[PDB]
Amino acid sequence: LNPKIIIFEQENFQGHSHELSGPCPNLKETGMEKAGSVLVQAGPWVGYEQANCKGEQFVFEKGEYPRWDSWTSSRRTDSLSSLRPIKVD
Amino acid sequence: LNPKIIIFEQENFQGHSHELSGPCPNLKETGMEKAGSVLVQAGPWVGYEQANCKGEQFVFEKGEYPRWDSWTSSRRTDSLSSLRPIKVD
Repeated sequence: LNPKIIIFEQENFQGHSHELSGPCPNLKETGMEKAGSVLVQAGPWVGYEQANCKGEQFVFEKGEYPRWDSWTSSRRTDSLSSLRPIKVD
Repeated sequence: LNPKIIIFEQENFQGHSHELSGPCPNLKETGMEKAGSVLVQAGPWVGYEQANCKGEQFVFEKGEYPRWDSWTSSRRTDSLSSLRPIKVD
């Protein structure tokens, strides 16, 4: 329907924000320096460690993710370089 | 509404199968020795490397995943220990 996702550069939803409503192969194009926290208004979305949907995957469901360890439990990285709405059904 | 996913003991949908329609914290409880391939009838789902939905995530959407390199575009590991439907809306 209307997928809406917002990335804040610092944890706890602080700093500059970047909104998406569709796929983004390279988050750097939004000016995002780094992913600090995520707000999902409408999802679900799948984020990727690297650009163009590569590397570790992370699921973003409607709700809040105030810190990197809120969206990953693999303990690998807080890197988030690409995002896309997840195909429903 | 009605999630449905099937895990095959081997790739190309060969060998024993194990059907799920809801969260499963430990795939070995279905008798699955290994996740050779995956078939998603109604998704999306998210699989985890470790039990109890912990560790690296892998998104499975409606469609077919014939081999261990169809969901984890990296030969990091083949282990799949838990799965759950992804929350919609």
